[PDB]
This record gives sequence, C-alpha cells and structure tokens, in this order.
Amino acid sequence: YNCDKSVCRKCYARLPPRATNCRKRKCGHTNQLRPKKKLK
Amino acid sequence: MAKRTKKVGITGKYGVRYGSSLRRQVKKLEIQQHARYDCSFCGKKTVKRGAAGIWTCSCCKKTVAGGAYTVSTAAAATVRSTIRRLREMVEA
Amino acid sequence: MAAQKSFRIKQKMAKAKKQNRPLPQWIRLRTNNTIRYNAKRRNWRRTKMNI
Amino acid sequence: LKAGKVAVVVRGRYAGKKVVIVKPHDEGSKSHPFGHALVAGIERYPLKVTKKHGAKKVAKRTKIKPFIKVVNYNHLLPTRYTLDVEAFKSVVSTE
Amino acid sequence: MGRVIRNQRKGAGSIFTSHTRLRQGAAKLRTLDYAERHGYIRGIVKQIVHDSGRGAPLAKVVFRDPYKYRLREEIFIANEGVHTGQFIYAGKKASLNVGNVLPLGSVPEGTIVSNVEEKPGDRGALARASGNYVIIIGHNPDENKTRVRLPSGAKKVISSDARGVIGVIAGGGRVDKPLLKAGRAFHKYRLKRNSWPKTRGVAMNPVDHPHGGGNHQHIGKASTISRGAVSGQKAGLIAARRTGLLRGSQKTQD
Amino acid sequence: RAHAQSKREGRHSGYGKRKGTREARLPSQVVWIRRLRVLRRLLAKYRDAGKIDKHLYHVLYKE
RNA sequence: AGAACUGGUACGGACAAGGGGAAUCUGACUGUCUAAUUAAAACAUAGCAUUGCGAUGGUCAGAAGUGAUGUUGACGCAAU
RNA sequence: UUCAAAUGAGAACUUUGAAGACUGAAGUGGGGAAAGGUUCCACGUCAACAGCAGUUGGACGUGGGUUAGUCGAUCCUAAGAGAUGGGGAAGCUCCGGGCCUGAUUUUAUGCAGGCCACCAUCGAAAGGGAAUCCGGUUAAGAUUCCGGAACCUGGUAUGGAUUCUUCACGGAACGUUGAAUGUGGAGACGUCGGCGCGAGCCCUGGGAGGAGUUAUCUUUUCUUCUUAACAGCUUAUCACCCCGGAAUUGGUUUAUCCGGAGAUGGGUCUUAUGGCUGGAAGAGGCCAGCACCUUUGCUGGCUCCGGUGCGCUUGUGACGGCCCGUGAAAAUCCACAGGAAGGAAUAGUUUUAUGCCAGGUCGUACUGAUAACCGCAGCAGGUCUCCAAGGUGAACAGCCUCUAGUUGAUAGAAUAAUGUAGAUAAGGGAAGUCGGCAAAAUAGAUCCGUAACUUCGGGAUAAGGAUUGGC
RNA sequence: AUGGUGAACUAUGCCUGAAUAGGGUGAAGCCAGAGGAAACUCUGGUGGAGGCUCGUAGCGGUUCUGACGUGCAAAUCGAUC
Repeated sequence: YNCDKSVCRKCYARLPPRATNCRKRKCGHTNQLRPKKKLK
Repeated sequence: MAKRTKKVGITGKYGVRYGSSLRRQVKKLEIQQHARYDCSFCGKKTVKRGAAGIWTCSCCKKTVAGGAYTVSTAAAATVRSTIRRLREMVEA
Repeated sequence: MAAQKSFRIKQKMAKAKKQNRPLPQWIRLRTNNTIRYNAKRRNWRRTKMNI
Repeated sequence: LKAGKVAVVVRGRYAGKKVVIVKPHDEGSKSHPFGHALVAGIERYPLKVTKKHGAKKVAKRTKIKPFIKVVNYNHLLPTRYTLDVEAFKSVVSTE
Repeated sequence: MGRVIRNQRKGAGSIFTSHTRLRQGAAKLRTLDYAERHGYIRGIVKQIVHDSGRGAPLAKVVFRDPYKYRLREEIFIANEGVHTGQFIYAGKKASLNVGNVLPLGSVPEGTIVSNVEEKPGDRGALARASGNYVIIIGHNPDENKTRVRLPSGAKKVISSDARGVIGVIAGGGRVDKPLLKAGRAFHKYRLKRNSWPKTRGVAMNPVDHPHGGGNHQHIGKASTISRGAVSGQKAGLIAARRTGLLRGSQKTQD
Repeated sequence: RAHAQSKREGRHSGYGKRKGTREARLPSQVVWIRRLRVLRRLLAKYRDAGKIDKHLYHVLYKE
C-alpha cells in the first residue's frame, strides 16, 4: 500500500510525499504533486 | 411493484437461463436474508447479514449466530424447545 | 540506491573493468615474445562481462 | 487560555469512546500513524482503558463501563444476598 | 504405463494442501480445571467471526478465570442461537443451555449435542460440520456407556466422560442452495485442501487415467473395483457393491 | 475562448453537434445530483422562515 | 429544448462511427486449449447420482520420522 | 529535409541560424525498478566499428566524475529458506536455563537472591517504517555539498518553572512518584457503488508586469502574475456525542435511514488536512532598459482581486451494499491500570528551555531503450512502475503548445513493365470464389416506432422512418 | 542405464502489491398519487445489481490462408478480430 515519492504534474520530478510541494526549477509551491499509485 | 412481471428478486443477475427451480432456491434464502428482521434484544428491524452465519444488529451491535442464509430456521427453533423440555422436567 | 547495490558485488564488477584495460607500452618493449594482443579485452556491445 | 487536544471518536471497533487529555507532548493526541500524545481518563469509576491518538482511534465506553461494573456489582449484591437468604432458609429449616 | 494420475498427485506437494495460514485455527473444546458448579468457566461471546476452514462461524469467547496455570480462551465453535453477550460455561456443573459444554453423562437424554469427544480430553471429535448434529439417545445413569447417534445415522458407543456442546452448529442449510457458478465455487476451493477445476478421467488420454482413451469418450472397462488395488489402479467406483441408484437402504452394521 | 463565449449564447448544441450521447451530456443522474440538493435546501429555508406547516412539509418533502 | 431567415450537392459535412432479416446444427452461458499450421462442437462449469470414509479416517507422498488428510469431519473430505 | 553559414586536408549525413514536418499514455516528453558495469563528462585520434561517408560517435586512447543523521539499504515480519531433540538412511540426504536484581557503591567490584513461556536468524532494496526543505553551485554529483532555515534518533546537563501529605479547570464531557503485576491501541490491512471537506488544475474577468503584430482593422491575443518543511495561530467538517437540556409523527439524506434504551431546538465537547490564516520571509535569486573587458550592480513584477465548471482527480473522512469466497503479520511509539515503596529550611518527580557528545554501516555516475536491458547485432521483437490535470474533442479519432523531444545509418537522376501498399471507376449487381472471402456498405444522437419466440430476465440499437448547419 | 543440474522460459500455486478512459443497459427494494378491509395492485419515480453490454489502459490471437519466408524476427509486421 501507500507512501512512495510524489511525482510533479508540471516538471515531472519526484519529490517526497512529506514535502507538500514541487520543484524542479521555480516550480516553487505549484503543489503539483501526485504520489505514485503504489506500484504494479 | 418494480417494472417486473413475476418475481426475480435476484434473478436479473442470471440473465435468462438457469431455470425455474434452480433460481427459486437461490432466490428464497438470500431474499429472506435481506428481509428486515427484528433483533431479539432491541426489537428494531435492524438485523443484516455480516457474512454467512454472522448476523449483526445495526442499532445494538450485538452479533449473533444463526443460519447462513437466514437469521434463524425452524430446525434451530426445534432444538431449543426440546432441550428446554428436558431441562424443565429435571428441574421440577 | 540503485543499482545493483550489493557492496561486495559492486566491487567485483568495478575491479574487473580496470583489469580489462590496455597494456603498458613497455612490456612490448622489454619484451618477452608476443605480437602482444592482451586478449582479455572486454567489449562494448559484444561478449558479456561474465555470468 | 488555549485550544486543544484528547480523542473521542467513533464506532468502528470495540464500543467507545470517551477518554480525557493529560495535555499535548509533541502535538495533541490527534489521530495519525504513530501515537505521540496522550489520553487518560480520570481514573477510577468510568474505568477507561482508553485511546490516545495521534492514532485513529478506540476506547471502551465511559457510561457503559461503570454501568457494566455497577450493574455487575448490583447483580452480585443481589445474587449474593439471594445465596445468603437461600443459605439462611436451608440451614434453618428442618434439623 | 502411465504418467502419474491425479489421485497419486494429491500425495503431497504444495498444489494439494490448503493455505493453512489463512485458517484461524482449531477451536477444540478446552479441558476443565474442575467443577464448573456454575462460572469458573464464565465466557461472554464478544464477537462472531467466519472460519474459512469449515465455512461456518466461530464465536470469540473470553474467559478470565485464574491461576498460573489458568488456561483460557479462544475461538470455540459457534452453535445456532449463540450470540454476543450470552454466557458460556464449559464443564460438568454447567447449566443445560445451548452453547454450554459439558460431559455426555451430565447431558439429559434426547438433546441435540454437537462437538462430542471420541475419547476424553481429545477435545471434541464429533458432528462437526455446519448444521450437523449428534443426538444422544441413551444414557440412563450409565457409568459404562453413552450411546450417541451421529449425523450419518450410525450409533456410536462412546464413554460418558466425553464432552460435547449442546445445540447444532451454526450455518446450517448451507448445502441447500447450489453454487450456480464456476466462479463462486472457485474462491471456495482456494480455502480447502483441493486442486480444482477437475477434468473427467474419460475426457483424458489413457496415459493420464484408466478411464481415458478411445475416440468416443467412454470408460473402457467397468468401474466397480477390487479393494486390494493400488493407488493408480483404483479410480471410479471404489469397492462398491451395488450401483445405480434406486433401492437399498439399510444401516449395515457389524 | 471564442467558442465558449459563443456558448453563453446557446449553440454548438445542435442535433448534429451534441455527441457524446443523450445521457453522456447529462444522464439525469448528474441533474438529479444538482436538483435533489436544491430541494432539501429550499425546504430548509421554507421551514426557518416559517411558511407552511410541519405536517405539510412532511407530505411535500416526500413528494 | 424551441423559433427565425437562408445557403451548401451534402449539416454523423473531415476523420472516426453496427450493414440488417430468417431457417437449421452444436455447446446453456462468461471462461479454458495445442508457447511456434487445429480456439472448435474439445475442456471447464454449476445442476443431478453412486461409492468409499466414525478418525491414529479412507485416500495420497514416504525407509522411518512424519507429512498430506485436519488443527478438520458423514450438511463433510475422496474417487468416479 | 532544404538553404545559407561555421570548421576541416576532406562535409548529403559534425555544427550554427532560417524555414518545414513529426512525436502526444508518449510508433521520438519527464523521472525510475530490474538488468547492464562506466557506456557518463573532457580531450585527442580515425587503423579497426557504426551494414555508407564521418571533422562525428557510445570505436579507440587518455584522465576525471558518483560526497547522506534527515533518500534508500540497514530493522521488522509474511508465502517459508528452515538452526533445532529424536529417527530412517553406512552416507549424501529428509521431517519434526534465558531474563530481572538487592549488601558495597557511584568507579562496579562484589557476596547473595528473586520472574518465565513455547525457542534463532533470514525473508519484500516496490509490505510496514524515526527525521529536510529552499534555492545556489559543477564539464561531470545533489532533497547528499553549500547558504539559510528546520527537524530526528540514541544515550546526559541545568536555571527557569510548576506540581510537592504524587494537579487546578469545567454541572459533565474535559482541560492545562513508582517497584512486584495484568490487559490494549496504534502500526493494521477486502471489493462495489459512495456524499462531503479542500488543494492544485482547467478557466475567466477587473488587473500588475513583459511578448508577438497591421497589402488592409479592430481590438486581438499572448508569456505571466513564485514561494518550503514547518514555528504558532482555527471560523474548526463528519463521526461519536447512550453530555447536559429538551420531551415529538417528527427530524432527515444522493440513497439507506434515526428516535421516545428519549427526535428536532440548542449550552457544550471531541476532532481532519498535501487545508484556510499567520508568521517562516525586508529568506532567496531571473527577465527590462542601463553601465562594465569581466567581477559586479539597479528598482519593480514577488506582499493582485473575486469567482464559475460538482473536472469527486489525490489526501482525508461518512456510509450503504457485498461473498457456501471474510480480506496477513511484526519491530516500535504510547496508554490504561495496580501498587509495595518514598515525600521535614532536607529531599522528590514531569518538563520548557537550551546545552551536551554522537550519528561509527553501504549505495548514489549514466542508460532505462526503433543505439548502454534480454535476445549471436547500433534486431520493426520482448520486458514492470509513475506522470489518468497539458489546450480543443470525450463517440473515437485528428491537430495542436510557453514541457520537452527528433529528423532513424545511405544518397542522387528518373518514374517503363512486373510487384507491393493504396484509391476511383461506366451500367449491371454475386453472374465470381470452396465460401460475399475482402473491400465497399451501415454509422453519432434525438424523436416516433418495434415482430416470432421466450426460463417474461430477454429478444432490442429488432425492424422501419424522420431529424440534425451557419447563426 | 547412473549420478547430478535447470520453475530467469513456461505450467500451476501461494504471499505480497497495482491496473481496468468513458458510456449504455438496468435487478434488490423504497417514495408519491391512485386502487385496496388485507393480501396485495397500477402508475410515476428514485437507486443502482451483473463471471452485464459498447468500448480505453491491459490481456488475447479469428482473418488476409495478405507482407515476410538466406526475414527486422529460429514465428516478425499491417489491417481485421
């Protein structure tokens, strides 16, 4: 089941679930994170 | 009723086939399991089937044994009366 | 992590890469005998580092 | 002069639930994974076996536990008193 | 000769066993400290939870009685009409209420019992499955014997010291409705000590079964078999006697 | 933006146009989801303003 | 949803997007198959039966252990 | 691809620009798991390689690069590899006391006493789990390093407290010592349908900031308008509330329902967030004109204003419906108790707080594929994850746009039959072929309509017909 | 014939994880009105059931008996299903 790392919906860079927010470069609280649907 | 003619209950699941006799049994036990039953304790029409042979009361939360399909049967009721008849005589 | 992380394994695969290197000019020069084609040579696409 | 934090809850579970806040250590006693913070309930006759939280969450029931013990005691005092009356009648009766 | 035949494959091997670890357990009947003149075994059912191991319900009972050794708990067998908040007493001077466990000697004649010991302390051998039941026909004060009628209808003579639980086991009338689907039957098979789906022997090749071979499907030979026969030789109707369907009877009886 | 500003403003909602299907537009499940919420909210406002009676509200609620 | 005036050969305008009806045979159905010439009517199927089996069960693995049966059970398990 | 141009001894394929397409759940984006095993980065060679040149490259050669208390392994336990009596088998092989202390003494020496059940390790780099983000920098690393800021884990220090015959508060719920001893939650766990919280998104306008652009015009229309864990405030949802208080055919949902084992009112409570605020944060780096060889440096945008479309998408939190089928288990955080014993200007805890040392393990490059994986190959093959929120469509399709990615290892000139993909064919309409095989054909959706038969569920989108724009 | 050695393929199993765009259809049984002494009924409705249908990720492999057949490939490719 759950927590992986969270994958940016804009940049597509994987940042933590424990981080609220995303960045690859100035994404900076774009919040644009989906956690991984925990595998297959 | 429903937009139904006779009485499916469950039957729609089957689709068409299965036959009158076979589908009737499978209708009777399950539709009677679904039927609102009074709990002995509260008296509200609570009882639902938790699992096969598990019955639970929504209001009281007392859970009880019974038939798989129905909360109770005739058979179980017969057993309880005879033990009680034996028990009564012994006690006096 | 990754890959393949095991510390012991990693070293063997690393160790092997250096071992598969070209000769030093000198051994051809002080010389034994040998049109010195190393041989051990291991290869980009081809062969396999060893199973 | 502040806000904050115990549990009560819910009713999956096991009966509950009422318990009381000794305070908050590192957070309140506030549903999660790992329980950090604190429950009691003040101790002797609701008899609460409890739940802390930080951890999402179960007590056995506060009125019902004093009633189970008080009614148990109440059952006992009468069963014992009946056994005591029963014992009086049987010893006393013939010879 | 053959390839190994299915029966021989049961044998042992992982494909044959049940997934024993998904089973909650046994639920054998405990072994009295002593007495039990009412409530030195006192249980309350707090829950009813399904056993995948017999497709019938168990009752979780606890049991609180003392010492060091004390023994207590667990999942004893549920009967019909047994419920959460109802009391269980297990032993000799227990009341004759459904769900209470006692030796057959203490039980009144003509009361349905389930879960009866073959031998004392073996914890409950008999009648057993969902909605099955023993009837204790006879006692008297018998020091010597208690005569019990099994669910098969055989009369067994068992010792009066054998415990049993009063009532029939819950979930009866489970056989009554048919599964109706392969899919329903499947999930049920995963629970038990079984390989299925099962292909017919006649459907098979001669190498796979004695019943196999032939253009058209047929048992080449008869079925009714010689009891001496090896595992591989014995398929079909084992040591039958008569076949079809439509007569007989009787309790036979030695 | 221009297509949307042209859809204030009826259109592109023709017989030819509508696809996906009658009930993929609006199955009436979604319409019922909006409407059923309206009905119980308006009933609440009716009660609190004190219109109509508690007995009439029951018949009407049910309706 | 409804109306208008009017154009185009055409208003699903492109691409995408079911051709329909009847007779008969088989197999009730969903499912399963020859990895690499057979996807079928074959197999499974759930329904219906006989037979063995009272427990250290019979039945199957196995020298013994011990396993498998079953921590279950004649409303169940096995074999067909 | 073409066309200038860069360079080179040499240029169709190296590179620069322009102009053009194509890729779109990825016939060519982003980030990884396995595996590879240095392919990475730099430079310099071109014998050999790349099915062709080749200045090029992933050839070759020569150096260099991977930095972890806070990512993950380690730890745990799972389906069982199974150490492990005893017993077969010569044998290989194969099944089935340990823990806690008290005299001393604070160094731990040392004499002496007391408890208890079914026992090891390993097993998932994707189960479960203690803690970290923000941006800055490298030729090549980065949530590791650094600048700022934070936090944890393990095993102690101490003023400031408090609380001191082991606590006030609030009718209540609740709120802000400690051995012998039992018992437990969290972790913790199915599938269907399923409302609500809410965020980021799509989007629009009023609007701040900076782009594209007129044979001819009106506005157009555009990039945008950034902010962390997590300090501490919150109007605090649902659910419980057998709270008090009230005393009923009324209350109430999407639906089921709930109640007089007291419904609604209505004084409270508990209590969620990747949540709203508030602060972290006058923390911090880029475009635009301007200066400078560069280093540097400048203000404003970062202290915008409100909302819609149920887009139930995820994180969370109701529930109803559900199975002859019942949805794992542990380490560890913490708690209820149930109490010997110890509370005098002495002495005793529980901490905020800030210190106080440490953190000692191994991995981190890169590819992750029509060129680094597997298949003898730079193989049209196979092989797991996330990104289901890019814009118009949602009936599939197609085209896009600031993500981003590319132009496959052959070209040139022409264009015959033959052939391989492919379209359209007079008018006729299965005559062809085993066979209407194919292909055409029908097509969305609304309205109206709908036969035999039938286990009344179906047959059924029967059939048949009509309608549909642009506005 | 004897001794080992392969479940990275594959068969089936178990444990542990995850995936299934969108839509149509339309069972439980429940609300309104109206029939009804009741049993029940009709008609509107609502809610959604299914080894459910049309179809996406994914999985399968019918057909051209097409291409290929010293292949791209020691069973590949399209279009169809």
